[PDB]
Amino acid sequence: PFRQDSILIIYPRSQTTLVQFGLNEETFTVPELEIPTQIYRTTRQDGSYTYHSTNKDNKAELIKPIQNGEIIDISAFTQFLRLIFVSILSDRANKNQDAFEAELSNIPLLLITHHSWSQSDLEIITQYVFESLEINNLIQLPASLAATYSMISLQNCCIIDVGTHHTDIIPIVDYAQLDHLVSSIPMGGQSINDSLKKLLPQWDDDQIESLKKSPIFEVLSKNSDLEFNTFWDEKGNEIKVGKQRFQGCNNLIKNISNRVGLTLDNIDDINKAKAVWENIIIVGGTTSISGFKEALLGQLLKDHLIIEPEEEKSKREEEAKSFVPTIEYVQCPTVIKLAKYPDYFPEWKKSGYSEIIFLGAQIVSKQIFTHPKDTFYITREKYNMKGPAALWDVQF
Amino acid sequence: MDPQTLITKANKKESWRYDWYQPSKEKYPFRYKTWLRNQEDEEDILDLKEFDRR
Amino acid sequence: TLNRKCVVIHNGSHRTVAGFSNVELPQCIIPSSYIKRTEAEFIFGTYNMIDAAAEKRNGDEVYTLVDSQGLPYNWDALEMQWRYLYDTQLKVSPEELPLVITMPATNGKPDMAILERYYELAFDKLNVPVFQIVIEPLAIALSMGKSSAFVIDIGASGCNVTPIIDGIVVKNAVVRSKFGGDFLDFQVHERLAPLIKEEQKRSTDVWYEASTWIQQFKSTMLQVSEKDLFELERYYKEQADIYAKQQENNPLVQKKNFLFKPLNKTLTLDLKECYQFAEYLFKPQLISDKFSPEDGLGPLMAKSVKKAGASISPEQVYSLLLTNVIITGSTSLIEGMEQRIIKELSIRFPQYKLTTFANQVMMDRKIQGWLGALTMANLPSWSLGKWYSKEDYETLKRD
Amino acid sequence: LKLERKKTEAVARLKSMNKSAINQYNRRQDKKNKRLKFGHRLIATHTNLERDEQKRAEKKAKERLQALK
Repeated sequence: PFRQDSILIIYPRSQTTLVQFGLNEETFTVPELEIPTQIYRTTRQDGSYTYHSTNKDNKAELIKPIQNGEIIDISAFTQFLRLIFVSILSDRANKNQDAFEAELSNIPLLLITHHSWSQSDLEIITQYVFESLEINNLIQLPASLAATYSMISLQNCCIIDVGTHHTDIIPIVDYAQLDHLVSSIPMGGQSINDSLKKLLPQWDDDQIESLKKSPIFEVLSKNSDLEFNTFWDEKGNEIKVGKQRFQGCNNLIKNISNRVGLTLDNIDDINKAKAVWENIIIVGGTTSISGFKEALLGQLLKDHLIIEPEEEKSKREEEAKSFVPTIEYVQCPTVIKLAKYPDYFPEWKKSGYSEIIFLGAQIVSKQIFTHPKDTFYITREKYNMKGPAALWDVQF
Repeated sequence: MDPQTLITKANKKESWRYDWYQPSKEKYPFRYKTWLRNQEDEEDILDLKEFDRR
Repeated sequence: TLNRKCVVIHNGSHRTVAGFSNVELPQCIIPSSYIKRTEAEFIFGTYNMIDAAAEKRNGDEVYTLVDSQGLPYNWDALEMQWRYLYDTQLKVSPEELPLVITMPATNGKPDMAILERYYELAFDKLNVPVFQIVIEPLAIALSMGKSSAFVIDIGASGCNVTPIIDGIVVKNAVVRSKFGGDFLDFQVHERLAPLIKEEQKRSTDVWYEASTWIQQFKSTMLQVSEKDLFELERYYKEQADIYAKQQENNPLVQKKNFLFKPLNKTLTLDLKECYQFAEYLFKPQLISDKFSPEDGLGPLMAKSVKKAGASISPEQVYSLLLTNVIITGSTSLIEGMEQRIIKELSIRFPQYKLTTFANQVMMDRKIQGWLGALTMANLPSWSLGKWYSKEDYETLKRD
Repeated sequence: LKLERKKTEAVARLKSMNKSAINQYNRRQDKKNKRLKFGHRLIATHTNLERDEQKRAEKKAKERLQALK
């Protein structure tokens, strides 16, 4: 144990699910498999359910198991995992045919979880992985920790994970996710869309979405020099736009910031707190919008930095006209910083770090699965003894 | 091949249920759900490549 | 160990802590209060309330769940809170798992009436399978490897002093001070009032301020002086005169700076004014002429030990208690507090050697009550605690 | 008799609770340590990944800068 060919990482999210089977060994590659997170559920007279990849003869209903990051249908969710897992087996079993003795003989699974999943959901998933998929080794890695492990392993930090309809804020102290501080706001990328609809009434949804995803949309805090600029439709249609391309991100940025502030203010050990504020981690699709992260930082500074009020400072400098020492405050944060990205994953640098949580998982899985110690995953041994409850003896 | 048999041929053994349990000292008056071990007696495929990015 | 997983709930008078027995920290710490927003409607949770509070909307009002006894007094609201916890935080039917909850040490009287209201809530309403009630000072002490201890809990409602001898709680020596965290909030506010402009029904703003800047101020400005402050002052003065006179630095003149956010304004206190707030906990005769020095924490601790010596030698109980002093509670984390509680105890009992114990980890004392209940829930035998079942209720219901 | 019983019973209740409490506390500390230890190792793993990349990139640039195309 274990073959690197064999490591399987799954990262399921509301819209899609990133998947990878086998680690490259030279450098880590950005996940190439992206499967939409949904399954079809046919209902068979007599009550029971059947699950397929396609609307079978238009008889099945379309189930989207994960919504706003939460599992809303645990049965369709487990069926969706099986569907992924089986597909991978078939694919490899064709290509190579001796696969069941090699690449498919011992498949350890790392499943990236979301803060919102029940213990009940996590146990059921564990049961499913050991009983239905007949897999033997499982790590359930929280998304937040994947984040901090990718980010050159930070003991103290805050994860701001911007989704489409919600943003999660998750403080990490001493490599532990602080559950009672964790929260999400019902606000994300779509907010930008919505802000823009108000500013550009005569546009439609696809036009607005296209602007957001275009080279000329940025958050300010040379394109910025031009009054108007140009970009091209999804359907090739050229669209011109004024100052609106520097708008629409503000309401979201303010909401996130207000939340970050209330959160970090409830970290009880001020020495931990100082560290967290100095390692803000921002992740998610939205964050790839040029200027966004820096704009968000800018706002956290504007709202939360402990520093002398400018008027007060200006008086003191007039007074000294007749050198001014710095006023020291008892509060934190006096320093706010974004955590430093690792620049030595070439493939990741190339594609941006909106999905860096996955790199977290590539690193953890290699660590854990290419070393003897079985301290951080459930094994068959353990499953046989405690069952799904085995899960809680290997939490991080 | 049959998905179920693919699952069966890879990765090579108990089963648990989540059910009512009534502890004893004989038996306490109360119940509670837990993961109990069971006694002796107790669809499709998708094509990657569509989902591969290109 | 046992094949079970419990829900552990602690309803303090200020904070409520909830989570499962299988992990080291609680899933949630939320306020033991709620907003009633008006068709009525009930808001629970730290961010939900702070958001709603900042909205500053009429008709919004904050109400509490736990009286100053540390006991629930609004049981319709308590159910809504429990529902909220089980639905949105633990996310599990209350019917599945055993429940472990806390009560504060009492003199014994309110006990039966409470137990009944809990039956009604746990059974009639929620359908909980079975529950245990642990006594907070007792569990905290056990969680700390101690069977006998003098447990000094400084929370929001005041100080709660509880001698515990060989696993048993001495009820007649149970003592609850009236001055603690919430009191400190009032004083910080009244004193800073003129620098921040400011100088029930207006509960919403009182609450929001207590939960925001006032909380930060307490954690960063206040300190407890090691020795009676009036004496410290006379001394520091008497010394300062000599340094001055001698040639031809008084520590109380150090300044401390707090950025007050709502007005982007610096508030500066000298160290004396920082020491002053907690002095009230020790010498409450310094606010009103209506408080005797005996309502102060020092006399109170002493009173409770002496009432322990009356069991049912004294200079033995005295010796037991004083070699197992436990200092606990959110407010006990204010810098200088342990040392003053110790100095205050040591001088009322000079013949004896005091040894005190305290969780030094910031988080863990704030929730040490919940931590205590947690370590009860992980006890290896069902026989270690009284576990009330639906039965017990049935049988009490008879005549 | 019914006393010698009750007493030893009581003494053992306390003795065993104290035991569980001490064991639980040591388990906290252990989990906390194994956690901090895993974190602090990944930092080292990162450092090695970084050194390896640097060597790789350096060998690449070195050939690139002294050869066409």
